[PDB]
Amino acid sequence: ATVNQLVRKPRARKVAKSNVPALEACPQKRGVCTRVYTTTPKKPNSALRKVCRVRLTNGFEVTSYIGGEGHNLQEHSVILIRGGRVKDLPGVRYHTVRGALDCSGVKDRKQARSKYGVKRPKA
Amino acid sequence: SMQDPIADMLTRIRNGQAANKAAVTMPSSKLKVAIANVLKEEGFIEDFKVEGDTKPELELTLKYFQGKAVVESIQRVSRPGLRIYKRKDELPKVMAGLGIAVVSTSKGVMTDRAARQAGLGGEIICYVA
Amino acid sequence: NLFGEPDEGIVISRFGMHADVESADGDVHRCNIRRTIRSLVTGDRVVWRPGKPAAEGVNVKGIVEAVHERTSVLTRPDFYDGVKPIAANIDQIVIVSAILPELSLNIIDRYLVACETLQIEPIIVLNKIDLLDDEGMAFVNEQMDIYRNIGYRVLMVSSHTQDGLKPLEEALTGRISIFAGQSGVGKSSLLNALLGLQKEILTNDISDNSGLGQHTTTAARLYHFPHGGDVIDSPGVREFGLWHLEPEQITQGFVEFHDYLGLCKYRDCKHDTDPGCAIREAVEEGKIAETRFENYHRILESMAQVKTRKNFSD
RNA sequence: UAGCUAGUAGGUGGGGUAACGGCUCACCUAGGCGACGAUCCCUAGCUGGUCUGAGAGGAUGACCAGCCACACUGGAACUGAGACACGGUCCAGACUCCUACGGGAGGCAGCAGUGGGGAAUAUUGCACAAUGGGCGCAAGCCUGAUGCAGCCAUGCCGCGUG
RNA sequence: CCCGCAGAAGAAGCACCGGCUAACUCCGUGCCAGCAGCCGCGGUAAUACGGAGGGUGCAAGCGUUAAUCGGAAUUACUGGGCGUAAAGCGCACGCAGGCGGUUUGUUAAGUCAGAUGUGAAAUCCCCGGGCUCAACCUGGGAACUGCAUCUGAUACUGGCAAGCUUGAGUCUCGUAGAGGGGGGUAGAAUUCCAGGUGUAGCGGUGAAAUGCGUAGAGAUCUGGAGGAAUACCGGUGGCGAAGGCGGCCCCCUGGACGAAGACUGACGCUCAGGUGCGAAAGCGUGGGGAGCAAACAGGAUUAGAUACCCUGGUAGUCCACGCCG
RNA sequence: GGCCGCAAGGUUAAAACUCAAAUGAAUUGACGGGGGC
RNA sequence: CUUACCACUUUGUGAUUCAUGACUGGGGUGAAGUCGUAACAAGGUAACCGUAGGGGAACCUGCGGUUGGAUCA
Ligand SMILES: Nc1nc2c(ncn2[C@@H]2O[C@H](COP(=O)(O)OP(=O)(O)NP(=O)(O)O)[C@@H](O)[C@H]2O)c(=O)[nH]1
Ligand SMILES: [Mg+2]
Ligand SMILES: [Mg+2]
Ligand SMILES: [Mg+2]
Ligand SMILES: [Mg+2]
Ligand SMILES: [Mg+2]
Ligand SMILES: [Mg+2]
Ligand SMILES: [Mg+2]
Ligand SMILES: [Mg+2]
Ligand SMILES: [Mg+2]
Ligand SMILES: [Mg+2]
Ligand SMILES: [Mg+2]
Ligand SMILES: [Mg+2]
Ligand SMILES: [Mg+2]
Ligand SMILES: [Mg+2]
Ligand SMILES: [Mg+2]
Ligand SMILES: [Mg+2]
Ligand SMILES: [Mg+2]
Ligand SMILES: [Mg+2]
Ligand SMILES: [Mg+2]
Ligand SMILES: [Mg+2]
Ligand SMILES: [Mg+2]
Ligand SMILES: [Mg+2]
Ligand SMILES: [Mg+2]
Ligand SMILES: [Mg+2]
Ligand SMILES: [Mg+2]
Ligand SMILES: [Mg+2]
Ligand SMILES: [Mg+2]
Ligand SMILES: [Mg+2]
Ligand SMILES: [Mg+2]
Ligand SMILES: [Mg+2]
Ligand SMILES: [Mg+2]
Ligand SMILES: [Mg+2]
Ligand SMILES: [Mg+2]
Ligand SMILES: [Mg+2]
Ligand SMILES: [Mg+2]
Ligand SMILES: [Mg+2]
Ligand SMILES: [Mg+2]
Ligand SMILES: [Mg+2]
Ligand SMILES: [Mg+2]
Ligand SMILES: [Mg+2]
Ligand SMILES: [Mg+2]
Ligand SMILES: [Mg+2]
Ligand SMILES: [Mg+2]
Ligand SMILES: [Mg+2]
Ligand SMILES: [Mg+2]
Ligand SMILES: [Mg+2]
Ligand SMILES: [Zn+2]
Repeated sequence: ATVNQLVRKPRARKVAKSNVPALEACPQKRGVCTRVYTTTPKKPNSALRKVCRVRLTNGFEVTSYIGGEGHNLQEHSVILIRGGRVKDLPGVRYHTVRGALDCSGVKDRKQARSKYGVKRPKA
Repeated sequence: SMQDPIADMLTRIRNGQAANKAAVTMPSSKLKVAIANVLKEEGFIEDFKVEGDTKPELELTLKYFQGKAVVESIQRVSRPGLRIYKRKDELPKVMAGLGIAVVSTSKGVMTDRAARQAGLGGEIICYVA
Repeated sequence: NLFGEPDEGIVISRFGMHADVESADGDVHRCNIRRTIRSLVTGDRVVWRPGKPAAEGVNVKGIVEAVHERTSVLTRPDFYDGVKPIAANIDQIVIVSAILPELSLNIIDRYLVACETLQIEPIIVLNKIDLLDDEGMAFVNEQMDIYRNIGYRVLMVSSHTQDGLKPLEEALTGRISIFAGQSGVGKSSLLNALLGLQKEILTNDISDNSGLGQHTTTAARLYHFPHGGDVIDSPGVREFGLWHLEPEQITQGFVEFHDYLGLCKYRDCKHDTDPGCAIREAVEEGKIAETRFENYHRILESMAQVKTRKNFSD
């Protein structure tokens, strides 16, 4: 309060906690799926979310979401994860880059193809 | 305890204006006399007088042009907890120069206008509007 | 797809978010439930499908899509919750009582009334006869005979010494039997003794302290009988009150009362002190068990106490 | 992370340095530092600046420029105006390589380039034509500095696809 | 860089369209599949999921992720708060520290003014110049808000010296007070013991039961023993820093207030660390133990009563000394 | 972890992880084994 | 050839740190299960604070304290 108090001890700002610690400020990371399982969402939402638990290159193990309808992911799959947050999935703060070196694009996706690694249909 | 008489004088003036008094009375001081002289010169206060010799008291006559207080804002800027000294160029302007800032320069106590017109910087005693 | 073709299955046990389902092949799996399903208890018959069995070298959670219509069901009214079922497709209930935790001619009567309203065949077993002395055994049998005198199958078994189970085993064969009763009566221990399940897997068993026992088993799990049929371990219960049942359904529940319906001069005979109440004099001469009459009256007056709630139970 | 410090803090004298100095030594004094944070621990090259912000501030130090430190790891000196020396010397260690098993050789954190790590970052290019630099009277030689080219939508700016 | 030839000829995608936020309809689906930055959507007409048409934005880019600042006054120096939303230590004393009544003199430390030196270039900004424009390069200027030195200024703060009495404190005379510590003592009342009278119940609850009573209870009278607390006064009352303090008296002792006068002469306020005090419960050792009463025993109620109620009842409650804080 | 305590524990005092709330006052109604007429 | 300084190293050890870890303690989130319903109205024995004891669980009881408690001429 008093300037004398600020002199005796200055104002310490609030450092921000990163909501994607496993990324280490890297835009993406590479990991291997150690387990693929179906989870349930928060009370407003009902579904069988397809998620995978992934052992990362930097030693971290985290659960990642798999967008789009269907996946070819299994055990021992080298996927690439990206930052993000799933509201209804508690403890899931990472997505999987559909189309990144093990996970293929979504089949017959026609709109927002770039968000799922679906090349432009030949037409 | 009383550790700043100047802020005391300022708040006496303020509360007297709020309570719509006609005259206030502080225990006088050379510095208090000089600040009162500035506000009488600037038409902020109608008049001031000092009485007594061993325990002199300063008395101020407050102004009310429309019954509303003539000095509608007054505040101590350089307090004992934190002193404020400004160089001549960066002297402040109260209400964009409509009001008056009292500053003690090496040549005595004068309005920011007189100070910067004399090219002198000093401790900013307070802002009177 | 990430899932196999749908198939019929039984509900071995229910655990909130997800249950245990046995396929016709006899392999049990943890399986989730769709939010459209509202009721799903042990013994239910469901259409489900398992997930593709490749994850961490173990099985992935299956999904249950729908449940078949129950044949029978055992329910119990719950304040703040209405009537809720414990286990469905049941064929027989076995009221398990034990002298040490509590002796309650009142809970047995409430269970009898319930199962009579549910048309399920009951059977009374009294556990831990090992604790009672031989005099005490002769002191418990001459009122356990109250029910066997109206045909009820009454057995006395000691789970710790495995004494006299053998007729219980016989009565249990080839049927679906829910083990019900107060907590601590020995329902889990009795199942361990009868099933003879592998030592590695046994039901939780904690001893009672002071007036009443703990609630160890908090689940309802089906178990395949060795000879034939199935049993179901159920969680212990404190109050089997019957406010959902209509007052007449309680007179019907007491089987020793049909011998006197229409023999009361007042047709709307409450049978307590109304003149000409046939069952009044019937119990005066000892035709009826006094304790049964008093229990009937007190459970009726209990329904008045628990009718305060405005919630519906239909 | 509350005490730390005995060459420690001073003085005299000797030695030593290009130069002052516990820089070093003998003796003497018993000091010195610390809550205005010593010591200890973790982290970190610094600045001009860069981003953001109305401003105060906040974050930061990629490119370019100035300073510093380092050259496989540890140590030491020589030569020299300048070094305790990236492409010098000696020793010790680890590793790699040659071996006649007797012993020897090496250091891309220079430019390309390879493997590896990573989400990720380029050619084993051309010329000393220019500007600098070394040597030389000069001619000239050397220069992966530098000037250019190659690759990449990485960014900014411009234009077209009528 | 200029000229010539041919031919529209070789060259458009990405995201979004529920609100925030510019852009909407059909079909499929039906709490499923799925979406989602936040609120959120989906169960039979879904502008929110997938496809299509239409539209919106940007464009050789467009989106997603990561990261920084901003918005965020959300660390509040500019520019925040603490009765109830987060936040006044339980209270007090007090060292360091922060701050400090009034007059005169001196000093010039802070402060202000001037001058000089310096603050590399680039970068940022302004006026121009050159690449066909721009990016880019470039001339000059401005700026570099800083630092240092010297010369002055003396109002304010600081230092020094001399004062002053208004802040603070001392003295004289009195007042009120459950302020504190120690020791006596009193009167009711509870319980117990002994005895006297005397009968059959007592006791307890909503109702009961347990329990006590024919050895004589309960009731009543007399005597005794012990412990604890002080009806009425009594209060919206007083005292104490807080916790707290209640019969009466004595001994020791703290503070507050009032009138008048004298005395000292800033001796003051606050206070990180530190020290002390500190309800009840609790702990150690040793006493004491009437009443009350966790635990425990019992009787009722109840599914149960492990509770509420009833009959008992231990630690404790009290004293001494420590501890706890 | 330090300090303190005989002990019970006290004091100083985080972080990982998780949510988009948590909260204060007041308004209208509804309800109460809350009152009044 | 010796002496001094001294890098490496060897013991006897101490401190500290990292990785792993037998075996565990509590926590968090989901929640459509189970047993009772603890609190919110006087929540049906007012809640809550400190402390002590007890109990499957929310909780019960003692002691002191608060109103952030209703009703009560
Ligand atoms: N003396 C004795 N104890 C027995 C006998 N049978 C079982 N017990 C003990 O009584 C207890 C009963 O616990 P459990 O079987 O879990 O009780 P439950 O009646 O199944 N119900 P809940 O699970 O709710 O407690 C256990 O300690 C068990 O070992 C017996 O015959 N004699
Ligand atoms: Mg329930
Ligand atoms: Mg059981
Ligand atoms: Mg109700
Ligand atoms: Mg010397
Ligand atoms: Mg010399
Ligand atoms: Mg470093
Ligand atoms: Mg701002
Ligand atoms: Mg820095
Ligand atoms: Mg670099
Ligand atoms: Mg290397
Ligand atoms: Mg030399
Ligand atoms: Mg060097
Ligand atoms: Mg060299
Ligand atoms: Mg090299
Ligand atoms: Mg290289
Ligand atoms: Mg040349
Ligand atoms: Mg060469
Ligand atoms: Mg390009
Ligand atoms: Mg719009
Ligand atoms: Mg809808
Ligand atoms: Mg539709
Ligand atoms: Mg759509
Ligand atoms: Mg479209
Ligand atoms: Mg800010
Ligand atoms: Mg605030
Ligand atoms: Mg609160
Ligand atoms: Mg608060
Ligand atoms: Mg306070
Ligand atoms: Mg002063
Ligand atoms: Mg001072
Ligand atoms: Mg100056
Ligand atoms: Mg410059
Ligand atoms: Mg131009
Ligand atoms: Mg002065
Ligand atoms: Mg005097
Ligand atoms: Mg303190
Ligand atoms: Mg006490
Ligand atoms: Mg004691
Ligand atoms: Mg004792
Ligand atoms: Mg009691
Ligand atoms: Mg009982
Ligand atoms: Mg005493
Ligand atoms: Mg309740
Ligand atoms: Mg209550
Ligand atoms: Mg108890
Ligand atoms: Mg109090
Ligand atoms: Zn009848």
